[PDB]
Amino acid sequence: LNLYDVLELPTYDDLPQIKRKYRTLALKYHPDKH
Amino acid sequence: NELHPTLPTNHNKTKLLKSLKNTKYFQQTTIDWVEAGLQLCRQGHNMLN
Amino acid sequence: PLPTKAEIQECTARTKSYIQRLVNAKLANSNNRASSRYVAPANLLLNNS
Amino acid sequence: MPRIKTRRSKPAPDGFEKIKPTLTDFEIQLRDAQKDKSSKLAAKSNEQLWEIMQLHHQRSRYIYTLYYKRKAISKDLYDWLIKEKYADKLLIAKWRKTGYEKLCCLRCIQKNETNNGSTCICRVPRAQLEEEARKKGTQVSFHQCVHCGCRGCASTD
Amino acid sequence: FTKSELKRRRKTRKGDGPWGSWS
Amino acid sequence: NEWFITGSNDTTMKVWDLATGKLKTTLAGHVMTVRDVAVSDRHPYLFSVSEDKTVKCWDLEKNQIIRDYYGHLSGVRTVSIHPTLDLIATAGRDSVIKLWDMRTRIPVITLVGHKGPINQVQCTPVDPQVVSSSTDATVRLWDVVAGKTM
Amino acid sequence: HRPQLEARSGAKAAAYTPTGIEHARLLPGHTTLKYRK
Amino acid sequence: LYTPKAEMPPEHLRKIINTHSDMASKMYNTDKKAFLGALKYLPHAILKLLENMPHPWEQAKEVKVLYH
Amino acid sequence: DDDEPPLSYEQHIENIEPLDPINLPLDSQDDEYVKDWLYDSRPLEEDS
Amino acid sequence: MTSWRDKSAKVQVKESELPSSIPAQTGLTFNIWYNKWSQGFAGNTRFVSPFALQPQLHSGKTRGDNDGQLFFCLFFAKGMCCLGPKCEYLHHIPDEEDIGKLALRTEVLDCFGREKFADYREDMGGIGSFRKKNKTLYVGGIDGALNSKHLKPAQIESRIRFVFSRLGDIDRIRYVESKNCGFVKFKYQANAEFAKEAMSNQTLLLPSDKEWDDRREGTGLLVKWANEDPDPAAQKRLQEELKLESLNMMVHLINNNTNSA
RNA sequence: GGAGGUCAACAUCAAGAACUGUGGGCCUUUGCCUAUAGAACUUAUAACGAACAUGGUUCUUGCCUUUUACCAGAAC
Ligand SMILES: [Mg+2]
Ligand SMILES: [Zn+2]
Ligand SMILES: [Zn+2]
Ligand SMILES: [Zn+2]
Ligand SMILES: [Zn+2]
Repeated sequence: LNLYDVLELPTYDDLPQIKRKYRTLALKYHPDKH
Repeated sequence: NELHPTLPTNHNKTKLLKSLKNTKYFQQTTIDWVEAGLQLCRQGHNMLN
Repeated sequence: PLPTKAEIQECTARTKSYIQRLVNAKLANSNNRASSRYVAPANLLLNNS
Repeated sequence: MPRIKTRRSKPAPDGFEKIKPTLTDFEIQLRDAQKDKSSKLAAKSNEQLWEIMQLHHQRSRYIYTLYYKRKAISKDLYDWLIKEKYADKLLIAKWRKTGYEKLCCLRCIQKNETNNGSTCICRVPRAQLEEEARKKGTQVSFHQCVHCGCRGCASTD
Repeated sequence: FTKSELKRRRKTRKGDGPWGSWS
Repeated sequence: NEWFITGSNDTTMKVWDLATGKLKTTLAGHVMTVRDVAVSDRHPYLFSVSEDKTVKCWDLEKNQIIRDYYGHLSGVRTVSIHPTLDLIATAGRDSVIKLWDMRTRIPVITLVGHKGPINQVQCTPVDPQVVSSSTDATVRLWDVVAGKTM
Repeated sequence: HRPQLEARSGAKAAAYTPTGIEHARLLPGHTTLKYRK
Repeated sequence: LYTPKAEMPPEHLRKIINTHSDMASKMYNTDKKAFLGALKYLPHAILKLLENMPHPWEQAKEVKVLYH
Repeated sequence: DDDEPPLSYEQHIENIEPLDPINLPLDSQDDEYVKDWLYDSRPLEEDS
Repeated sequence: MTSWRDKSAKVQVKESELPSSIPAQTGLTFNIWYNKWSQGFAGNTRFVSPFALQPQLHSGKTRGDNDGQLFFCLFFAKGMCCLGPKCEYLHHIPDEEDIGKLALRTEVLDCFGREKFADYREDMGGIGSFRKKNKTLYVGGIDGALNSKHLKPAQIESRIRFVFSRLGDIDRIRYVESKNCGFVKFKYQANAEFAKEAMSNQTLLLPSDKEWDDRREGTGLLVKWANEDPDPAAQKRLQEELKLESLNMMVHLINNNTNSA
């Protein structure tokens, strides 16, 4: 399973984009909520 | 008839009558055979008329 | 982007189920006791009173 | 085995003759029931049928009283009757059961045929229908089981 | 209801059992 | 990638080898010209379709017609095989797109829409599952479950 | 009063009520698919 | 549930058909529809009847019919 | 004949007695085992 | 009460007496499915009823009463009912109470328990519409009186009044001299239906007058549903009635609407 | 509780000469190897039926004005 597959996300992202990806996922799959 | 077999149909287990008798509308009895022949002739004749 | 993966495993699911509902809805309609082998109160009326 | 006197049929047992007249009065009436007395109205038709069912009931009740009440006949005469279709084996067997002593028919206890639930109102004691009637004060609308013509099979009434 | 009440009560029906008409 | 299937205007279909270009076999069976041919991924099936109003399946194993789908009013110019559903999509001068159930040969869904003949049809796994193009100079993106233009 | 000038839209036939006659060629046949590997 | 079928007097059947012989009333409007339907099942009834022929040594067979 | 309606079983036929069938004389001595039940409708119904 | 309520209904006609089916020889051969005749067309088939009712004489209690059925026996309305007190439906002329019971279901279907159709009928035939409450019967084919010509229209008028008058509460009646038609109007839709089915195909004058014993050869009188009234007067009268009644139900609307809040 | 029933429902009946459960080891559930228990019915001149009908499509024919109805072989 890819890291992209694990997050169920699509495949040169910036360090900023990396942060934003986590933030987006956090909103969706927040462990404290789900 | 020996050369070309058929090898019937499992799930055929459902038959016309077993399905038919189930309903309100069919009732069972005995009767003399000749009488069933005559009834069936009258049945048929009414049907085609 | 092409449409991921676990997105198509959804559309395929719901569409597949829907088409099955149509087909099975048809095969139980038509005149064959044969064709049916290839196949709730549900009403809260008004205020449900 | 058949009603007919076909050569295979074994001759009557001993006690038969005494009861032959009583049975013949039933037979001669069934002749008159199926003669096709014509009627326009539905009610009258299924009334005609009710005649037949009730006659059948009465005959089998006669024999049942002979063997299982008075014991006025032998076992062999009885079995010979059943094999000759003067009686209804299954129906009698219901009569021997606890709750069914007065029963109409075997249709009236059919659970499957009737739409919801089962067992014609033909089987429900008047004692009760008078009570649910009493709640409405509409009296009671029931008269005849459509299959039979029964009014209260239930063995209390 | 009571057994005596029923036994007495039924003979009211016109014709024995069970085709006998209540009323 | 071992071969072609090529329609023709002579009614045949000739299966050519891609490597050397030699001719493997010929599949006859249509009485008029064959407008479209489509081969399946998941299945060993070949769906051909023609101007004779008929969509014929072909079993690649035995090379014989298996099924006929029925119900177009007139010549059927396009077949496309839905990727994941075991469906066919056919279309032609009917001016409607017929979604065929591959197994039972039942024209399950019909897509009313274009005001003229339908030239070319495609299938996609997610939404719009059918794209269509017609001589009314439009291209519609269909939603099949609801059965109307997305 | 001759030729086609148009074709019949299947749309029309889509709105009619079904008859339910049973044809000979829709009787069940080749009732099982085949999947490739 | 499932109580088996209820066997009935033959006189009953004889009365049913014996009645429907003449039908002109309006009360028959379903039964008429009912006849044409059964036209589809007849040849089956012809089979089941004709395979039960009584054979020479028997005088009269007696069978179980299922009637509408 | 075509004009004669089929005669009703509940009247003409049912009263009139069956008039013996084929059978065979058999033999008393040789067939002693099978003489009895051979021509029954269903040959053996009640036997354990 | 003293008349109808106590005295149980009496069989009008013995079942053996009822007319046979298979009406007579309108054509060459009989047809089994539809009940009519085959080839050729005989002179048009219509005939006076051998039967009629007698409101106080026949009508009486029946089983529906105890069973609380809503709907009236039409074979009673034709006085042809052979089931007598055994009948499933009510035998008596509709009153205001019973219409009170029907009031919910009188919208879709007539008093006899038959669904109404939408459009009436080409000739204004048997049963009405559920669009329009129509209380007005057209009486026509007045030659149901056969060929006797009468001293005045007060003969026709008077006789009709005494006919329908029994069948229910009449709001008005007008015979027309020029074109032979009566127009009769009732309080209630129900009585209109009942009277229509009651008096269709009937005869006239006295239990015995003149040609009376030949009455059965007559054609019998059409009772059909009546069109609107073209004259301005009654048109005003309708418009007003509709107005005041609309006004009357606005009271209900504001009472239960006021309860809605 | 025993015998039955021209009673019903639900399972199963054409295949690596072929079934299922369980114990243990390896890979990482599947799958392979090893150990153990039980296998009704149907099969070798092969099959549930010691019997034997029809229909559809596709080819080849045969009658032969054309369609139904057909002639007699094959494959599915
Ligand atoms: Mg031609
Ligand atoms: Zn009963
Ligand atoms: Zn009952
Ligand atoms: Zn009863
Ligand atoms: Zn009545």
